Amino acid sequence: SNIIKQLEQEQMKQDVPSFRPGDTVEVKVWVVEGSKKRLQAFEGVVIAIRNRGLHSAFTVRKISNGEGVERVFQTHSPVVDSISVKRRGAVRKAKLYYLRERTGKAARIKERLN
Amino acid sequence: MRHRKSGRQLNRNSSHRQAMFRNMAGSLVRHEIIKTTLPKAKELRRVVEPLITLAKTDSVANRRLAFARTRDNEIVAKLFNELGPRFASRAGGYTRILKCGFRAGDNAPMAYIELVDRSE
Amino acid sequence: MIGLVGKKVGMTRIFTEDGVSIPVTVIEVEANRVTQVKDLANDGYRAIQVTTGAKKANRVTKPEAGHFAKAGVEAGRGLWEFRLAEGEEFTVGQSISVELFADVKKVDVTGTSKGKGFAGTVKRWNFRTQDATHGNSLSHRVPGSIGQNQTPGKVFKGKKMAGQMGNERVTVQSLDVVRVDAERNLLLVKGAVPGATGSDLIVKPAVKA
Amino acid sequence: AVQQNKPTRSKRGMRRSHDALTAVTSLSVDKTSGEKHLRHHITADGYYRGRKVIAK
Amino acid sequence: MIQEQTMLNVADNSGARRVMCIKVLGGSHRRYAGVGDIIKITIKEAIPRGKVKKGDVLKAVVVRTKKGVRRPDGSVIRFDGNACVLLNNNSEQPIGTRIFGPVTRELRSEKFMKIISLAPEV
RNA sequence: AGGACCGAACCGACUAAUGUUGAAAAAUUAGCGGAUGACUUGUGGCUGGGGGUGAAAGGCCAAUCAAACCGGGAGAUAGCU
RNA sequence: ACACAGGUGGUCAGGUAGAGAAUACCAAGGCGCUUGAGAGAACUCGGGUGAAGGAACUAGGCAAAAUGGUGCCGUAACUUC
RNA sequence: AAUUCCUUGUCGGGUAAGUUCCGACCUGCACGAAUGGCGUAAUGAUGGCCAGGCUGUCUCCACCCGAGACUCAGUGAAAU
RNA sequence: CGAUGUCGGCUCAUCACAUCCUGGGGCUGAAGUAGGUCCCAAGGGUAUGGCUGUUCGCCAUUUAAAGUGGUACGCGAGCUGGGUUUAGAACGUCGUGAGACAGUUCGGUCCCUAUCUGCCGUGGGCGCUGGAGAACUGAGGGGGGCUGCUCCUAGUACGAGAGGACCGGAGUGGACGCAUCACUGGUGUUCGGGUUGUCAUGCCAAUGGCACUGCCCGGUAGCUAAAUGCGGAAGAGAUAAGUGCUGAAAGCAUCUAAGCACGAAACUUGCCCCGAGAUGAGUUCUCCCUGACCCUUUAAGGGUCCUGAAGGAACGUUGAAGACGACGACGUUGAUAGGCCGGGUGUGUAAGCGCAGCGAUGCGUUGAGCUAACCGGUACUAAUGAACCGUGAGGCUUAACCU
Repeated sequence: SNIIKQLEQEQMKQDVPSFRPGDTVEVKVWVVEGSKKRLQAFEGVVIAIRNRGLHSAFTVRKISNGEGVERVFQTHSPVVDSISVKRRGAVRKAKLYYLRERTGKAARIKERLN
Repeated sequence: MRHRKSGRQLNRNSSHRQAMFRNMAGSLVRHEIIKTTLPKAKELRRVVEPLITLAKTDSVANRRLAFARTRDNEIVAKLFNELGPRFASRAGGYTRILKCGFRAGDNAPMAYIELVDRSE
Repeated sequence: MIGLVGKKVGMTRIFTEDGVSIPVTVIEVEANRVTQVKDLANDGYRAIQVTTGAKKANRVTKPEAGHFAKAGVEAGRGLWEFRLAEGEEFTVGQSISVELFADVKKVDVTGTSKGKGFAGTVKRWNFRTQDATHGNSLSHRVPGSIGQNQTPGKVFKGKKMAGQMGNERVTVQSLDVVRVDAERNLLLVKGAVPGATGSDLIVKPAVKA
Repeated sequence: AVQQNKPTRSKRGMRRSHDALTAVTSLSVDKTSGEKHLRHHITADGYYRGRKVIAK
Repeated sequence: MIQEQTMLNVADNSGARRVMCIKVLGGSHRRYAGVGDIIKITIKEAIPRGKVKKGDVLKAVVVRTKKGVRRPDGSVIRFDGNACVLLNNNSEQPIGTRIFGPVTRELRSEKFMKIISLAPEV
């Protein structure tokens, strides 16, 4: 698959920041509303990262004014404009799906700081 | 329907296969040539040859890592003391299969699997 | 028009500029080179026979090698044949490239599908399973009844029963061609085409409107 | 589930038309020992492709 | 992926608190409701002096699902809990005046424009 | 204390699945009821065929029960096959 | 009837965890069940997991899933207390 | 009503919708007082109905682990 | 009657048309919208639930519609066993009673390893007239045909207004089918980790066995669906009902008698698949074989020697092919499988050692170690030289050419 490997890496964006699950992340996303092309922000804990080159996703979980939301993002989509890491987070797993069962003080991730 | 799956099942469950290859790898390291069935030889390659390559690099973590697999201490003496420095330049291909007929008891296609030196 | 013989390289996606992922299948289409031209005056129908790829010298037989040697062409991995469309003209030894699809806008892709072996009627024919409990005695995935009673006292032809699913010619129609890349010899079509990776495809222009 | 007329010996042999065993079909001759063996197998003396192996 | 017998939460303040889906409208043998699809519901629980009382049968539109919606780039948006807004039965455009929680960009249509005029996110 | 409670041995047999030319002429597996009592069990004894015994089902009386098994009357009789 | 997955009374009863003769892993001791080798289709049997939904199944929640310990708090109608 | 034919009686409760269920009425075809009447706490591998939880029961099946099934060697039935 | 299992449910159908929807059309007490009624039409489509054993029915909410029948009231060697209709028991009633009631109620064993036909798949033999390798045409056969809603045309036509089109076009759904794994997920007892009890490796540390994979948490490839692509068409021909044009018999009239034109999801094609056993066994291209000598009851006869081609088969390494055969790839002038190397992925920062802490533990080396089926390479191992099958120019007659 040098054809496919050569063909996908022509599309991979270069400046994707290094983040790992547990991190609070603001993701700025192009949202189109008719003619105006707005850019809105989705901040939450990374609970899952799939690395597959171009087909790399990451799931961000927010508790939005009420109930909880999980956006899975394709990392190399042109929709996903910015990824910035707000708070670096210290966890032990690789997929943090237990946080789907926890709210508030139980869903509280220590900071990494190294 | 199996498409691209690897690994014979050998009419055993997973723990009996694991145990069986642990014994049979121990026997091939011990005696340097054993007679088994042809499928059990062909799976014994994929169990035995990784122990030789682990033995090509002697350290406490590889002795313990080759004692988790194989579970015998004489075996991880011959690996790391004899076989690992024996091959040492041989990149894969530590063992050959030689087909040798059929059993009498059940007409199974036997094969002698042996290490690839045995220059003694 | 005619088609070209490809090879299923696999699947990827193509992010558009406005952020719409398109699932594409990559089909490497090398130089299909014409080995025979067929006319009404000798065969009753106008069609070209093309070959593609390359074969080992010791693996091509003497009949086959004599055929490609007459054509004045390197032996490929197979011979295929395309029916011609009344104003088209090809010569023997002419090479045909993916550039032919630089206008076509939508194609039909024909391959052999993945062989699923002896399949039961729930996989094969989408029969619905009977109860998994509530008394049911050894008949969960079985086909049920297969016909009527004394009248007819036969099972009709083409009753849906279990047997070999997969591994047969299927054509997927009207796939949007996303890119034609004459440099790398590639054709990116939108969607899944039949076959495992590396299988030989046949990409023609779409006959539907 | 069981037959309704006894099948003949005709139909019986017709069914057994395929039960025939195929011969070996020719077994190959060793390079050094010059003795016969199945192909791709070792000989009774324990040679294979002209070199000595097992030796029991 | 809301089907019959499914208990949905209520996103507006119409008075209902917990509803059950009784049909997925919009086709024959249609199985699932979804992103912004209309269902028929019955009200299984209400607050004591809301506009809708217990055991009423009316329409609703699904605004959030646990299964989620897929965007055209491949990105999904799953919520935690299925939710609907109770539309009026005859001529739609819903009962309640507030809308709680987020909604999605796939109620961006004519009718549900009302629902996304409210609805603090998305 | 208890025809007490939970629960093994022990006695049983409510459900399901398998088995149904069985591994088995009534079982196996997973759950199930009783489990100091009107309990359960060993060894011996007693009751016998229009008779026994029966917390009663026409149940049980040696894989047999609206009248055991064996032998005899007996080659019953059979306007029926 | 079988070298039969059944039946058969008493006696001895170690370790660790455990209330325990339950249960798990072990000791003494005894076994691997008298057809094997492959392959890894449908289908059947015994099991594991399952998106969203959660009895819509169905004669019927049959089956499965769930619950499950010890201590403490707390506990309604009704009652022969 | 373990009793009611007509009958899914009529009204009410539960349900989006209830021939079943609960309450009531009484025109009891064909209840009824030790072949007991009516109540009845506790009990029941008892019958019927409802709800919470729970789930592959199901929507609609998918994959996996094992034992057969399939191939090879040995033995080698049966009903008909 | 030396047994033809009988309701209902499930699974799986299949035909008829007296058509429920969709399609065409005539009359209308048809303005439009919506209808009523009748002719044509069988392509495809033609609910989910409450109650009840129920078919039915009533109800709730859908739908374009929820057709009517035949098929042993289709389907129990396909499933169930709720009902009816065994043996237990009770109620009401009948009988003095044993009992009895298609009155009611509770409980209650559904066997079969397929020989033949049929059907779904899949091979072996032989034929097709020398052998062999491929590519084909296509007789014929099968699959597929469903449809909503929104928008424009146009708030035009019609109508007093309310309301509201025909014909034509664009979009987007439902149900169904095919493919596929890029995405989202499921699984992933073959990968990594956490952790309980216990046993062992002398012991600490580290590991391993067993407890449903011990219980769990993630997860590669593959398979998959709830995932994502695509499909049902346009068009042509011959028509049904129907509408006509010209036109007599019948100096008018008249769609028909001569002649001519329209006309539907039905019909034949168009689309997809199988397909030369299509014994009517076809076509095209290519490849190979260019020896002698006897015998006779002189035939497309038999035999001996020499030759053994093209190719196939066997064997081996095997495969996104597979029950087995089959099919595909490769066999050393070689990446076919395993190993190995690099990468990726997954898990989540190994062991050892050092430091902090009384200790459990924490931190550093360290995103470490280990990584299955993945990807790119590499002859290290195994794919052996050969043998085997297959022959030696391919009948007769007639015709046209031998330029």
